[PDB]
Amino acid sequence: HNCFCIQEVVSGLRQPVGALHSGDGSQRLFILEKEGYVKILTPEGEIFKEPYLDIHKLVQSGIKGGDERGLLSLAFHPNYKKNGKLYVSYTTNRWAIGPHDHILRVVEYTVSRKNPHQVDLRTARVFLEVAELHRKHLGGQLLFGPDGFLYIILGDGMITLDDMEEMDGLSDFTGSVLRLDVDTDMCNVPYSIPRSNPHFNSTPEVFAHGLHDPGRCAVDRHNLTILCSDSNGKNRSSARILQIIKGKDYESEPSLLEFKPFSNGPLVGGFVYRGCQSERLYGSYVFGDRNGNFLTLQQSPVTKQWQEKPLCLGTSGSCRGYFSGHILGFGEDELGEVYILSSSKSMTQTHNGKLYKIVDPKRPLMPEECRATVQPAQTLTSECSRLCRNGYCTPTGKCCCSPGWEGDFCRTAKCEPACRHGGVCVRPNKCLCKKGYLGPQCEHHH
Ligand SMILES: [Zn+2]
Repeated sequence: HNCFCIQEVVSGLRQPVGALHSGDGSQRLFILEKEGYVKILTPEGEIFKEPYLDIHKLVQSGIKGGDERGLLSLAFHPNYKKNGKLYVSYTTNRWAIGPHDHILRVVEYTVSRKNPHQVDLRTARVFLEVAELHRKHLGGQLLFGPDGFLYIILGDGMITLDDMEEMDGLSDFTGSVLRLDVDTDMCNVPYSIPRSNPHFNSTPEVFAHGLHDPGRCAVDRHNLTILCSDSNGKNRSSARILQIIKGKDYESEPSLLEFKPFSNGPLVGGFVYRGCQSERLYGSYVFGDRNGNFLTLQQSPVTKQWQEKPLCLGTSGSCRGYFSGHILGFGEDELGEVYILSSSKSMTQTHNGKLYKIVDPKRPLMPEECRATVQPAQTLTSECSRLCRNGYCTPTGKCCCSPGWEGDFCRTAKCEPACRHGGVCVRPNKCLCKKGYLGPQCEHHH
């Protein structure tokens, strides 16, 4: 037979959202939970008791179901092994600059210099705040293409022309793919915009628009290709594709080409398999729906049209043709193997979300070629991590100072009118005076 195969990896999770890897050599797997947790799965199969990221108080994670309001996406820096930088997109509640139900946030975190299995929450750097009016069509998928730019895939938000021209506390960002350069040396702006962006100068972060209700978009690293499903509310069910070509400066927007290859209604999303266990699946675009029907989008090299071809599941040994509940998201190994994350109203009430791995029974679990050696995660050691006083330290390694600090790593304090009579500037605008010199700058004696 030619079916694939699913295997239970982990259970007892709370509403899983997705899972990814650190890219750091430790084959850690970080799994997202909707209430606002990122847990670590060890390559040997242990869930660490302490979460990697516990941010549940900051995130307004909606109850309902169909309610989309939780933690949305995580992305690791291509040089996290050096700089230890995360990017999280989540939904939060105090905004007073316009109308909202909530605001979709994009924040940068950094691992604890002391614990490689936990980030310290004090490192939060808000990158983007996107005012949202509705509790659907949110999106928020984060990803790094090659050349190292960060992509954010924001949905419709169900944002309509009425509310756009009604109030101004509304964002330009919804329904768009945004591409950013996090590798800034600037300290005035949290992120730089690459010169190869369309609207790089225009009187900007928007790389493409048109998106409505996208699932998890498939990402081909090969130039980059991102391919999205889209629900469009109750209006068909289409695929939209973005390709960037090979090193080209944009001044007008690339087309977000639409086509309609789907038939089995709404889809959760897809992935590009670049794993190792399955030879045949290599380089395939896979999309699954809520109930676990899988497809393949394949492109004719001749008549560049897209075609869907069903994939079957089937049991072979304890690796089974089915899984429990409904698919909520997808996952990937550092080795590139792919997972589905499931739950149900029955297994939500009990905290029983599952991680399931997809398997090719036609191949061995460890083909000779797929052998890799685990490189256990280490504590940050980079220059900026150890020296940069307080105030954020950018992914490039440049150390940005908080008000009233100066120097390469912000070690020297600033005294606006300088200290006198041999005083020492200890904190910003604080002088440590020698005995018998009083006042804010030690300017007095008698
Ligand atoms: Zn106005």
